Amino acid sequence: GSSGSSGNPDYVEVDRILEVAHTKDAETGEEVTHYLVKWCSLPYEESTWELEEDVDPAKVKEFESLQV
Repeated sequence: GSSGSSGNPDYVEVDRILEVAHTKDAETGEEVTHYLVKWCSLPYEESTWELEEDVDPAKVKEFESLQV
């Protein structure tokens, strides 16, 4: 973490989860599940997929509830 410099190092303002993708690393063989973080605050064009880790677990539950 940053010692203390004006302006946050990142915006954790997630709106919702668009879609989830399951990828498999081609180095060791570990399952890598990616979660498309939907943060309106940021421009769509900048749509990224933060690893399940970075993506809070709670938010994951909500998304699931929607899809049976």
